[PDB]
Amino acid sequence: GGKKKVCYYYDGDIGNYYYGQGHPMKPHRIRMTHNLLLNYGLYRKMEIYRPHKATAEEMTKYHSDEYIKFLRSIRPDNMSEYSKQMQRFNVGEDCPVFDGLFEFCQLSTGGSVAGAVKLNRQQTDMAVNWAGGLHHAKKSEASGFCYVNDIVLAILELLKYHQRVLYIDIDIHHGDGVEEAFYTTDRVMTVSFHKYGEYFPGTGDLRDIGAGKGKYYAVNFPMRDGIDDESYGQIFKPIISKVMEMYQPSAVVLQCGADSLSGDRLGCFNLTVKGHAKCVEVVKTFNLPLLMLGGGGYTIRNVARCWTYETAVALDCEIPNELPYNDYFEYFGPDFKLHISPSNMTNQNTPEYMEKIKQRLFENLRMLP
Ligand SMILES: Cc1cc(O)cc(=O)o1
Ligand SMILES: [Ca+2]
Ligand code: NA
Ligand SMILES: [Zn+2]
Repeated sequence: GGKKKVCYYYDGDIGNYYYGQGHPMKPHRIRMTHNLLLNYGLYRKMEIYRPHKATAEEMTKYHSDEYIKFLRSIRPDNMSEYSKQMQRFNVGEDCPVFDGLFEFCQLSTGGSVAGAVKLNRQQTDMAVNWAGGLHHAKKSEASGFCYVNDIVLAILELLKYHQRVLYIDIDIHHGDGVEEAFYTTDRVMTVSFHKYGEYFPGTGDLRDIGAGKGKYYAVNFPMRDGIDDESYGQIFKPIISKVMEMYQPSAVVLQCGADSLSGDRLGCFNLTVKGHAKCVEVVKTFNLPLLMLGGGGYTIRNVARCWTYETAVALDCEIPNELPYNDYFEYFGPDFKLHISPSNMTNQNTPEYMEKIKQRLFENLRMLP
C-alpha cells in the first residue's frame, strides 16, 4: 500500500518536567526516545513539528470547567490553601502537584490534537506524539499519573470529519478513561488488551461491552501475568481484522504504552520490542489515517528502544541492532543493542485461555450490523 508520510511531534522542554523523588513516571524518557531516533538518522525520512500549547478552553471540549480551572491554578506554593480541591480532583498523591504541571498537560495534549488536525486536512498519513496517550484521565479527576485526556480530545477532533473512529490500546493497563468517554456511542469503538485481576485500575472485564447506542462498541481482552510474543500474536491480528471488517472505521488511534514489555518496573508481561511493534505493523497494513501515541513505560531504556523502533516501523525504514552513539548511551548497557530478550517468567495465559477469550469476543462482534 506504499510508504506513508509521517508527521512527528516533540517539544525540547518536555524532558525537564519532574514528578518528584521516587515517582516512576519520568518525562525524561521522551527526550531519550527523541535523541536515540535522531542518532539513527530518522529525521531524514519524516517531518518534525513542535506542538502548540493547548488552551484551557480547548481542554473543556471534554473536561469540566471546574477541573480545568483547578489544574491551571494549583502550584506547590499554594497547595496548603487547596487541600479540599486536591482531594476532590484526585491530585497530590499518585498524581502529584509539580512545577509546570499545567504546561506539561498543554504540550502533551497539543501534540495529539495537532496530529489529529493534520490527519483531518489530509496533509499526512500518520501522526506520532510519544508525549501523549494518557488514557486514565477522567472528565473531572486525575488518575494513574494522567491529568488531561489528550486521547479523548484528539478523537473529538477526528469526529469532525470521520463518522466512525477506532481506538486500540496495547498499554498493560485498561484504557478506562477513553472507554468511559465513548461508552454510550457507536461513533467510537474502543479495544483494550490489558492485565486484569488485582491490578490497576480494576476495570476492563470481558463482560464490559458498552451501553445504549454504544452496546457492543467496547471490547476488552483481559490477560494474566507473563504473556509472551507468541501468545499476543495468536490473538491480535485476528481480533483487529474482525473489528476492521465489522466496524469499517475511517480513522484509527493506537496507544502504544510500553509498560507491556518484559522487565517493566510496574508491569508483569513478557513482550519484546519486536512483539510490541508487530501490533503497529498490523494496524498500518489497513491503510487508514493513523494517530500513534505513547502511554505508560517505567524501565526507561526499554521505552526509548520501543518507541524508536516503532517510529522506524511507521517509516518502513530498517535500522541496525547495534545502537548508535547518543547522549544517553550508558543507559543501554551492558549490551548496547536495540532489541531485548524475554525473561524466564511463567506465562499464566494458556493457549486454550487465549482462544476461548478470542471466541467470546468474536460472538459479540457478530452483533454489529
Ligand atoms: C499506572 C498506574 C497508576 C497507579 O496509581 C498505580 C499503578 O500501579 O499504575
Ligand atoms: Ca491496554
Ligand atoms: Na463506544
Ligand atoms: Zn500503563
